[PDB]
Amino acid sequence: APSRNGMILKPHFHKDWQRRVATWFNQPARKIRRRKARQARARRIAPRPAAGPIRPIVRCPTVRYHTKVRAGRGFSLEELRVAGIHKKVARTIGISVDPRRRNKSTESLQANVQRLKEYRSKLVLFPRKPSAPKKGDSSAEELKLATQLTGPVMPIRNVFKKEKARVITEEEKNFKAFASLRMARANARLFGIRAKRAKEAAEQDVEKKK
Amino acid sequence: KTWRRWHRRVNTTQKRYAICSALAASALPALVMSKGHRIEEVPELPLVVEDK
Amino acid sequence: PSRLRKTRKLRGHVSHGHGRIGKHRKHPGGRGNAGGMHHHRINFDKYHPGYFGKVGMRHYHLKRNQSFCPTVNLDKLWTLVSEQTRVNAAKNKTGAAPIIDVVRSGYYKVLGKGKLPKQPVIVKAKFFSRRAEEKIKGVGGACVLVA
Amino acid sequence: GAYKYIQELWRKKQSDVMRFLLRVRCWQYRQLSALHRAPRPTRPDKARRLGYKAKQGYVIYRIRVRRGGRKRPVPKGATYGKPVHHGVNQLKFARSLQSVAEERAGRHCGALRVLNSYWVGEDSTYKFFEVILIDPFHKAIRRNPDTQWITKPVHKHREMRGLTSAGRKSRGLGKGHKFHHTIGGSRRAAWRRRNTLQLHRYR
Amino acid sequence: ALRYPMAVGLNKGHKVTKNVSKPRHSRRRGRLTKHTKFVRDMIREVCGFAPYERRAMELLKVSKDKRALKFIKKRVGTHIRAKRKREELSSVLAAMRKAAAK
RNA sequence: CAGUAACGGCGAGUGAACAGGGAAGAGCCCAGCGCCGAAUCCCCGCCCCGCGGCGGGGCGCGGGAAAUGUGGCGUACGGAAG
RNA sequence: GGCGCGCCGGGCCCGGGUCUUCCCGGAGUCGGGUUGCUUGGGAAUGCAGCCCAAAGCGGGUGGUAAACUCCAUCUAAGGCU
RNA sequence: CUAACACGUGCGCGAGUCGGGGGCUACGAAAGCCGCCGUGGCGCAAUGAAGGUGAAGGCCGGCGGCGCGCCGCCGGCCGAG
Ligand SMILES: [Mg+2]
Ligand SMILES: [Mg+2]
Ligand SMILES: [Mg+2]
Ligand SMILES: [Mg+2]
Ligand SMILES: [Mg+2]
Ligand SMILES: [Mg+2]
Ligand SMILES: [Mg+2]
Ligand SMILES: [Mg+2]
Ligand SMILES: [Mg+2]
Ligand SMILES: [Mg+2]
Ligand SMILES: [Mg+2]
Ligand SMILES: [Mg+2]
Ligand SMILES: [Mg+2]
Ligand SMILES: [Mg+2]
Ligand SMILES: [Mg+2]
Ligand SMILES: [Mg+2]
Ligand SMILES: [Mg+2]
Ligand SMILES: [Mg+2]
Ligand SMILES: [Mg+2]
Ligand SMILES: [Mg+2]
Ligand SMILES: [Mg+2]
Ligand SMILES: [Mg+2]
Ligand SMILES: [Mg+2]
Ligand SMILES: [Mg+2]
Ligand SMILES: [Mg+2]
Ligand SMILES: [Mg+2]
Repeated sequence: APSRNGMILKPHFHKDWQRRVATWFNQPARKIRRRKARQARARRIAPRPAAGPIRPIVRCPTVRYHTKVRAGRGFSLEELRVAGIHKKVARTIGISVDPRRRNKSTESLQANVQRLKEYRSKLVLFPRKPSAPKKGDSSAEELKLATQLTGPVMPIRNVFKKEKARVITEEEKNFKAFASLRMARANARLFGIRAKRAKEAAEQDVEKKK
Repeated sequence: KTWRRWHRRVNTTQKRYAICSALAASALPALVMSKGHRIEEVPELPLVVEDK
Repeated sequence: PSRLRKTRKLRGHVSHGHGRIGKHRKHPGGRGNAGGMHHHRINFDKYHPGYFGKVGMRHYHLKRNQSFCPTVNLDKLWTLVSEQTRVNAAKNKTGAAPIIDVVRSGYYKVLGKGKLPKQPVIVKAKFFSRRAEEKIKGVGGACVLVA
Repeated sequence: GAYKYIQELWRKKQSDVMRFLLRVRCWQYRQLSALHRAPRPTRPDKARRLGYKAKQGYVIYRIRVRRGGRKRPVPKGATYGKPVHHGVNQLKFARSLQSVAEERAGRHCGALRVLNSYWVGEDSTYKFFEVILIDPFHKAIRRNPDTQWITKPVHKHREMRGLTSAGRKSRGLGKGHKFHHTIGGSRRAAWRRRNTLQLHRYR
Repeated sequence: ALRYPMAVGLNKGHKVTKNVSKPRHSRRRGRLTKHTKFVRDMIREVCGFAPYERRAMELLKVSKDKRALKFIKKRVGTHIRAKRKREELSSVLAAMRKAAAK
C-alpha cells in the first residue's frame, strides 16, 4: 500500500537475512591483529624491505583508467633478461617476477628495466656467510648503514610532464577538430562497405570490359 | 538484536570545531568555575607550567 | 531517542494513533509493491508513469568503463589550471598561449557552456563539442586532440 | 616410447581392434562382480597420466556403476507439492557416474585414499571404471616427498568432498566468465558471500 | 594537415612503438611434430577407420560431396570439424586412387 | 562497481562480474618426448650409535617390488645434448 | 622451545652466456544433438543422463543463432601450495 | 530494532563533500592522524531505444550573389535577455 508520492523500491529482505548477518564488532580487533602480524613480520625479516619485494610500473587496462600507473604483479622475464637479472635470482634478492605478463610496448619495458637497474644500484646484499665475503656482494662498511625502509620500495608516483606555453601556429588554428572527429567516426564506421562496393564495382567493370 | 546501530560517525571538521571550542572555553574564568573546578587561587588559568 | 518519539504521547489513547473504525491490521493492501495494474493503478499512474513495460535494446555484457567520457564546461575550463598561468597569460605580451591538458585533470570531453575569457589557449582533449571548439576558435586558440 | 602409441591406440575407439577389445573386456567385467581388485591397470598409460606409479602401495579397483539417470526416490507418484516439483523419472543427478564409482570404492576401502580414476568399458546397463587408490601408511610412499602429501590428514576421503578430477567437474569450478557463481570456494561459498548483510559498525 | 592521435577512428589509439618479441612457448601446442605424425599414421594403418568415416568415404567415392558434408557435420558436430574431416577423407581417397593406379 | 548489466504471468520479485582502492602475497611437481648397465623402493637377519615422533651408518652368492617402467635431469616461464 | 656458536658423521660434487642439432604434451575427453535441474546469463551460464563423438598452423574463449574472413587471448580433459 | 526512500528541521563545510574500507601512532574495541590512501559514492549535464550529440547572441568595414536592401569569410566593438 504505497502512499502519495515516493520511490517504489525493491528491498532484498524477502529471504531469511537475520540468520546470515555479518556484524563488524571485531573491526578494531582485526586492525590490531593485522598490525601485530605486520610488526612481527617486519621484525622477522630483519634488514629486508618491510613492504616486501619490488613491483613494476604498469598501466591499467580499460579506457577509464589507462592514464594512470599502478604497481603490478611482478617484473616480466623479458624485462629481466635485458636487465641482466636471472629469473630465479630475482626472487631471491627481492624482485617479484611473474611469467604471465607480456610486453606489448617498448616505453614500458625501458621504464621497468631502468627501474630494475635503479633498484639493483640501491640494494645492499649481505654475504651469505657473514665472515667471508664474495664477489656479488656489498662492502663491509655499508653493512652497518642498512635499515628497513617503510612503505613500498621506490613508491610509484604518477608524474606529468608540463608543457611550456607555446605560441599558436597558424597551422594549428585551421584544425577543425569537431569535423575531424566526425569524419573519423564515419570513415571507421563505413570502411568495410566502402571496400565491398569498390570490390563489386571492380568485378562489374571486369564484366563490362570482358 | 546485536546489530542495533551502536556507533555514530561525526564529520572531521566539526570534530575539530568541538575541541577548538573546548580549548577556547578552557581559557575563560567564568566557564571553568561554572563547570565546577575550584580555581580561585590559580595565578592565571590558561595555565602554562615549566617544561621540566 | 525513544524519549522524543511519538509513542510516549500515545500512552493511554486506546487505539495508539491508528483508529477505532479501521484497526491497524497487518497488510491490507498486499505486501510490497503489490497490485500494480489492479488496485493501485491509480497511484502507479498518478505518480510513477512509465513503470510497466519494456523499451529499448538489451545490451548483455555492459561495461561502464568502455563508455567513460566525463565532461567539463568552458566556464570551468580555467579552474583546471592554477591562477598563475592565466595571470601570466594576461600579462604576456608575446602571445604565448597557456597549454591546458584536460585529461590530466580527469575530464575526457570538453563541452562549451559558458563565456570563456578573452585570452588564447591550447586546449588538448580527447573529444570536443562543436560549440566548444568554435568558442575556443572565437577566443583564438587551438583544439589539440589526444588519444 | 610405447605410451604415445597406446595413447593414440586407445584414442581410436571406433576402430575394429579396440571395438573387439572393448566388447571382450566388457563381457568379462560384466560377468565378474561389482567391486573387485584388479591386480594391475588395464590402461597403463592412462593410469600414469592420472598419477599411478608401479610401486608398492597403489591399488587399482575396477567397479561398475549401474548406468542411467536418477528417478526421484519417492512413493508411487506422490511428490507432494506444487506442479514444478512433480518431476520423477526424467531427473538427472548432479554428479557423474565416474564420481559415484570413485566414492563407492573409497567407501569400501576406508583405509586407502582415492587418487584418481578412469574409463575401461561400457554397455547399455553398466559403466566400468578403474579407480586407483593409495595406501597412505606404507613406507614406500611416506618416505617419498612428492607423494606424501596424500598421507596428511587433510586429504581423508577426497572422493566424498569431491576433490578428485571427476569429483571436481560437478562443482561448477574454474576460472572464467562462465564460472561467476562459484567464486569463493564453491557455489555455496559464493552464495553465502552474496546473501549476507555486511552491517558495519558506523554505516 | 594535422594528424593528431585520436581516441576514435580507423587508426584509433595512442601511438606506441610495438616491439617484436619472439612468441611464447605455449602458443605452439598442437603444431604437428614429425614423430607425432609418424605415430598417428602408423596407428591409423594398424586400426583403420571409424564406421561413419568409411561411410563418408563411400559418399565421397560417388561424388555426392554435399550430403557427405551434412553427414560428417551431423556425426562430429561443428562445421569446421566437418570440413576438416572432409578434406582429410578426400586426401585418403586421393592416396587410394594414386595407389590403385600405380 | 550496484541494487547496475541482466532475469522475471517483464508482474511481485530476483540480480552477478570486469576495472579501480586495499588486506595478504609464493610459487611449483608429474605423465608424455628422451638419456643414463633399475642408476630406484620395501621388509627381515647381525653389529655400532641414538632410541616416550623407530631413525643414521656398516655387512648380508639373504628375500621381494619394478621393464605391463622405479629413480636422476626435465614441464610450456620452453627443455635436453654437444 | 626458539633464534646463536663449535665438533663428529653422512649426503651433494652442483652454475651462467653464445652457437649448432634435436624434442615437446593429459580421449568416450573436448565438442555437437536432446532431456532435466540450476544460473542474472538472455537462439541454452554451469551440472548431469543418453546418443553421436573428434582434431593437431589444432582446441577453447572473444555475453545474439549461423557462413566466410582476418586479429587478440590463453593451453583443457593430471597433481601439490 | 535493521535497511531503503521521501520531506521538514538543527549542525559543519561549500562546487564541492564524506574516510564509512585500509594504514600510522585501565579508561581506550575510544580518540587522533593520512591527502600521491579521493580509489569510490553523491553532486557539478542533459537527452536518445541506439549509433550518438551535448546547453545566448548582436553591430560595423572589405572582399523583381543579384532584378546570402538581405552576408559566404575575415579585422574591430558591445557584450549572456
Ligand atoms: Mg494510509
Ligand atoms: Mg483522543
Ligand atoms: Mg496515525
Ligand atoms: Mg475497538
Ligand atoms: Mg485502514
Ligand atoms: Mg469499515
Ligand atoms: Mg502497518
Ligand atoms: Mg482486475
Ligand atoms: Mg511454483
Ligand atoms: Mg587442493
Ligand atoms: Mg565436462
Ligand atoms: Mg502481466
Ligand atoms: Mg534466487
Ligand atoms: Mg577487481
Ligand atoms: Mg599493503
Ligand atoms: Mg620429478
Ligand atoms: Mg621415466
Ligand atoms: Mg533440483
Ligand atoms: Mg540440485
Ligand atoms: Mg531457478
Ligand atoms: Mg557476437
Ligand atoms: Mg594441465
Ligand atoms: Mg589444473
Ligand atoms: Mg511520503
Ligand atoms: Mg532538509
Ligand atoms: Mg550509485
